[PDB]
Amino acid sequence: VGKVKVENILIVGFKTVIICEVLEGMVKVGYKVRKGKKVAGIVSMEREHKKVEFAIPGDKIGIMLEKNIGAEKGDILEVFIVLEHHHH
Ligand code: NI
Repeated sequence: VGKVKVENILIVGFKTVIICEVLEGMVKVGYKVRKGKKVAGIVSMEREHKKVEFAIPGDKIGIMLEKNIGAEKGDILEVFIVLEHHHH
């Protein structure tokens, strides 16, 4: 299971941003992040303050979620893959 480590929570005007380090696996817009019994989807991601689609172990990213899940500095959050049946 993918994992990210929370470094900080930012409040940027109308946005709540989780700054985290990718520890394991791939992390992609559309995947879910879980803390305890709270799960939310990733709506958007930034790396180096530039909008990105996915991130890999070693990346420091900012993520915005569909809803807040109580993320705090030091939390190791699990990342759930969400299948995208595009019918290619
Ligand atoms: Ni892509």
